[PDB]
Amino acid sequence: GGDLANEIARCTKLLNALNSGGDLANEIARCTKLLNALNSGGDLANEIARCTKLLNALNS
Repeated sequence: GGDLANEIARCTKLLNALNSGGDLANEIARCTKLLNALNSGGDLANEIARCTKLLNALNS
């Protein structure tokens, strides 16, 4: 339930903590891509659309 910038930061931290066993490889890559979308030439709106479901699941 925080603002979106603080929620993306939290969500990144929770994925890395939960990936101790390598079980979130694809979710970490989607997260890293979105975090780097202003440098990568990516479509920031389309990546945030596809990642929304994960942010929603972990939103505080």
